Amino acid sequence: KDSYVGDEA
Amino acid sequence: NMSLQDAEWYWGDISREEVNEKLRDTADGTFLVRDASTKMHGDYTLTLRKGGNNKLIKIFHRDGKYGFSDPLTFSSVVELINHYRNESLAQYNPKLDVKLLYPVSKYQQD
Repeated sequence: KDSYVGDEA
Repeated sequence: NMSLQDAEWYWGDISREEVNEKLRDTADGTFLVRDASTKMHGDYTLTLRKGGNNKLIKIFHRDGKYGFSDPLTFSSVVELINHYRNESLAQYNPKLDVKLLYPVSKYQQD
């Protein structure tokens, strides 16, 4: 899977 | 006078599907950078392999600096990448404890 990673939990 | 265009790991305007062709089946810490899906602000997108998946990390570009989150501290994309070769992305998100270990080079082997 391609997933953006955010900066919050 | 380093140019982003000469970076092994900078693949320009390729798509996420094209990135997946290059990152599928690779080890944790394999990575490359492409232009973001939209041109707004001239952002980039780092793609980093972790756990058999591709993790996309926006490289924000504002006021001539670059970074994954505010404050933007890097003067170029190359400087940013070089930092995270040595420091884990746990600095960006504590749950993303992976370094930029294996650049996927766009150059032929020659």
